[PDB]
Amino acid sequence: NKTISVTLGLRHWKTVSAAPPEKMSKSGVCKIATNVYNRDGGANPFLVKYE
Amino acid sequence: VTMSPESVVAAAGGGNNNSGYNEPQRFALVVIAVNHNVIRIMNGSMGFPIL
Repeated sequence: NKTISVTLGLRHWKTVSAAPPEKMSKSGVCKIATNVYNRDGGANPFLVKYE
Repeated sequence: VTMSPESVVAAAGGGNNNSGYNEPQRFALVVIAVNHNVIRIMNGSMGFPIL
């Protein structure tokens, strides 16, 4: 018969494990680089006992 | 910062009609700074390694 147009078999739709297992509301990391504004040094504590 | 005679004379009122400084004027100072930072992406999470 007449020519039929090709039907592109595009599927993709692999989705993504976007939903965490339960909620996986846990990505724990700690401050490491001694914060910023590293502040002063020993600030001469010394002792005050009356020698 | 050292201000200007125009500012110090416009702070007080006494300006005539449609002079803008008819009422006493008040001023404020604002400072903005632009800084760099580093962001780390790993294990499906983000954070600042430097804080």
